[PDB]
Amino acid sequence: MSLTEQIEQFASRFRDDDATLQSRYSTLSELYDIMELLNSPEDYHFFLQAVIPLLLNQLKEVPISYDAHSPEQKLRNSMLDIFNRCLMNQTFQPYAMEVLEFLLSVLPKENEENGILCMKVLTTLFKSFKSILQDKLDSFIRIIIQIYKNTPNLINQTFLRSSMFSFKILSECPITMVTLYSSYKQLTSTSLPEFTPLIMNLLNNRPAYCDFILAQIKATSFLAYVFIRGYAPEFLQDYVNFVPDLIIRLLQDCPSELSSARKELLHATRHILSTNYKKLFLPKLDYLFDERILIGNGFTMHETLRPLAYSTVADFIHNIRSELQLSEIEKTIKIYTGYLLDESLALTVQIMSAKLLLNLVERILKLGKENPQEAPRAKKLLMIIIDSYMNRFKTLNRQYDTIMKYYGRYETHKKEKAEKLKNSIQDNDKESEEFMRKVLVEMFDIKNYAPILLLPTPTNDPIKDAFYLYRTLMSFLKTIIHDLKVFNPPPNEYTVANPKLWASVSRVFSYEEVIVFKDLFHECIIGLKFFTKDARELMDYLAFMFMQMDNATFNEIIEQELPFVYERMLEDSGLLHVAQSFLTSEITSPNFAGILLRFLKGKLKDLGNVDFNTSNVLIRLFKLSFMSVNLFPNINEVVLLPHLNDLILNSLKYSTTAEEPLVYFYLIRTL
Amino acid sequence: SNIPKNQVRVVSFFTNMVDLFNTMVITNGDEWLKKKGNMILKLKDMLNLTLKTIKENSFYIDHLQLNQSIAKFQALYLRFTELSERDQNPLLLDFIDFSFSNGIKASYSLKKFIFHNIIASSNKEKQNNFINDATLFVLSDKCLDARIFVLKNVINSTLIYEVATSGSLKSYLVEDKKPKWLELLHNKIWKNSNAILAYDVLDHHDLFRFELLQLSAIFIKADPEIIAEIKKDIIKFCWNFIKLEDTLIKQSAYLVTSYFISKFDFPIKVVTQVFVALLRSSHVEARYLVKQSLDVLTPVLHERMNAAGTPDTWINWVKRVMVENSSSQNNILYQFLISHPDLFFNSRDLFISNIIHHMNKITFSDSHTLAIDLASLILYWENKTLSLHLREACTAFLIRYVCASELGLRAINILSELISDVKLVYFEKFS
Repeated sequence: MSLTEQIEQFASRFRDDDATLQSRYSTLSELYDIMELLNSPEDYHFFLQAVIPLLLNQLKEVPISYDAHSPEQKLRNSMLDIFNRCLMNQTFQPYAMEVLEFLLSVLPKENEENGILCMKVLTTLFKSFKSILQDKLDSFIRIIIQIYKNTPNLINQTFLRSSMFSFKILSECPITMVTLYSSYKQLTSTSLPEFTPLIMNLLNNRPAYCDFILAQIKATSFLAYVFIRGYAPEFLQDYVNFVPDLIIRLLQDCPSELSSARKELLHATRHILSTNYKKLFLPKLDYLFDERILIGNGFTMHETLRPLAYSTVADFIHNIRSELQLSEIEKTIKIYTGYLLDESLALTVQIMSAKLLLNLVERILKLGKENPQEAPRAKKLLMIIIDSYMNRFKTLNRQYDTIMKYYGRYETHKKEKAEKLKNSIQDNDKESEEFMRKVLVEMFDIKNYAPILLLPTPTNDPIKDAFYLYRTLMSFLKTIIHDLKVFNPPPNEYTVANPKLWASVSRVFSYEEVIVFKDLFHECIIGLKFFTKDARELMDYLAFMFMQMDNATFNEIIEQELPFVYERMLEDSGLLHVAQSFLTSEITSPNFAGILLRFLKGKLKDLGNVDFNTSNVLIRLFKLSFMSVNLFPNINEVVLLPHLNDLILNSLKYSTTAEEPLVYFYLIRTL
Repeated sequence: SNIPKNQVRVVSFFTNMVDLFNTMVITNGDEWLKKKGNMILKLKDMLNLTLKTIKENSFYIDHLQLNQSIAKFQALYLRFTELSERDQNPLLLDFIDFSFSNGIKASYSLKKFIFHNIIASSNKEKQNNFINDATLFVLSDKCLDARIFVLKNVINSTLIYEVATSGSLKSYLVEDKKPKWLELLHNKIWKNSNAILAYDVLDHHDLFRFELLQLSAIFIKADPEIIAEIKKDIIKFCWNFIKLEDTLIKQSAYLVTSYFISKFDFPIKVVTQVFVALLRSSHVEARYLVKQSLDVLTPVLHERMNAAGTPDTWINWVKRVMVENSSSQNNILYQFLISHPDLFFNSRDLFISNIIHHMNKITFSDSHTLAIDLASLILYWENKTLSLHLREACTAFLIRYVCASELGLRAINILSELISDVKLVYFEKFS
């Protein structure tokens, strides 16, 4: 059934086709029954040249266009399916030399199911030409230019199906200059109809048919598809300024019925924006304000092209980073922060947005440093983004209770998929040891239960996504609020005679900035419950994060939220590594020592009566306070000469009225 | 009185006002407007005044203190809304309020509320009139289609939370006495949103259609047995969206009619080409819709075929289109469409050898899973019952796959069953 046993059986088409109205079930057994699946023992050479006569005699039946489906015109696409699956190393000329006089009939006309045979067969003739180098690509490039000059007639009657892809990706390169590139450019300035510019007045259908508008934006689109491949190794000249307004003019009116062309329309934009001299003038000719979600008004189709629509623009703003004045970059933070906080996009798009937000910041201190009359607006500029970081991992603290639901589902799914490894064949011990022992409530999960869920339910580690987000965003937040220190006032207003003790230590903030510091600390110290060296990295990042924080403006966060940290410590014990990192090594352990002892002196009045847990926590917390007076002690030991005698005597009287009176004397020996 | 005399302190004039009133919520724990609400709608009007005058003028936009005090006013106003017994009229003036800006549902100062009237506690008899005034509000044409997307959130969230935290619509329909939202679903179907299925005028969004796709979809899940002529109106409403031009509305309504016809009201003029153009090649945006639609569809098209279904011509569609695909991602789409159903194809031996050739063309990554899973399919088929060279292609492919290279261990088990149902020298060939 791969030898001449076939040839003894498909004799029903030893003619071309008898009863030509019923060829589709009589002689269409070629690629649909026999050829598609057999073998390849070099047999195709023996009979494909013998069915080229059946090919051309079947090609006798394309006389007439205009809706003649059953004898002719779906048999046309059947012949498309005849051609489209052949490749060999012989006899290219008995196809190519006779195909085009059989394809000449269909190309200028477009109405009532034609305009496809020369093009879509020319995909197959094109790729069959790509395998070889017979040098007649310029010999039959002529009819393509004849199409591209037959276009204004066809848009004069019909107020296309060019499909410019598989003509000029030949890439042979002794090619011509002005006929090919003019065949590109002379479709640009063509109005789609004249009506749509009259539509264009109040965006910042009235044509009689709308299907032809689709057919012409598809051709002008495929124009914008091709000439990047005429650009990506290819330097261009004599015109560079016609492209930007053509790009946004092409994006602005594309129908919401389909955005599958918008995909690599947008790839065809990022190839332009990637290259060097086609970056700078697009601010000079579009000014970036036409790059909002006007490019996406088909939203049920433009909900799966939302990452690619913003990655090119964010990578473009990061790609220029030059001559960006302050108003457009504050525009970029006030849209990209919203793209961060918007939950529906992704995870990696959000981290890409945050990375974009940090990678601008050197132009914020450079730009605010060049003309310092508008310097504090660069500071508040620099803090809107940290507010957006705080809200971003403020949402995770709320999503906590169902994050552990899907994580418990994750290890109960992991332990039923990684348990199959344990019964492997490579074991080589058991038959030897046994030889020896022979010889001897759904809060948030609404979205995942809807009848149109549109994609599979997520099954990764939510914890590792959270830790990726914390290490990433905190890791940016260090050098952000570190680099806040270059915007400070001079000390002469502040009236301090310790000048070089500034410029790393003190800043000054308004109320609605230290609130966002406070809720940064609060909605980060809540965040540790997901997590333990991965926790310790965030302990170190928050600790190191608040060294640069103006300690008289640091003390007010920790006086008011140290009791919250305390009531968090009573459940998880690791957060002492927070407080340890605040007073075993700082500038300002002469502050956190005194604040910690003010808290513990207040909670020594009864607090040996209580259970083992908070007695263990407090008796560690004292010892971490007094281990900050033997490490440093050329520091304020005077932080401790008040309230240490009252600690002794009051630790005696509270021991005579306690319920477990030994913990006070153990506190005396650890003093 | 000092907003329109300067025009730039309006951020520092709204934030001070929600400062003062937010202070006076704290020192009067009951309420300091008798829990009646006259002091605070001046604040909502005030929010529209300062928000309008920042959208008008130039300099300061998206300050920190407006980003805070919107989320503060939101908290005290929305805190008032639960502190009254006319609980349904002030809920929606806020939805009229955020028409300009203010976050698409800045949550937990506005959405933590909206969860509290979702069906817990399980038989509270007040969310009925919430769904009633909600259904009158979504049909109000003269307000904010994006806030009708907000209305998807409230209405369809509380309905599918009812479906989730019950069997299927057990706690409603007290002998069908005053639902007063199913007859506004008769405003929905008996308007049809004619002519084009949403509003020829410039809408800027395509969401409301997908709302009625979901809200139409849930009742075929919920109550496919109670009032089935109403679900026939659900058919003739939902069958119309199939004639659209995108994909993931066409395959979404096509999904929900593919979900319907397993229940009742079976035609044959439609269903055949419904799953034929499910097994017709769609492109990669909503392949999972084709997965759940066809793989939940296909069992009832095996049982509602027979007693009139002696041919497997409906499976010959799968054979012929699997020939037509010009083997690519398109056939790979159909391989799990003969794998997610397994137990009832069992027709002929045409599926085997050509897909063994495909499955040889996989390994010339992320596609090996289908290749070994096909061997689990044939290993199911000779275990469902319990001409030689194709077995040499399968087994010899498995020898070449193990010798070539979690899933390979499963290939060892598949080989470990298949053989007791190449030999010597090929092992000589094997940083």
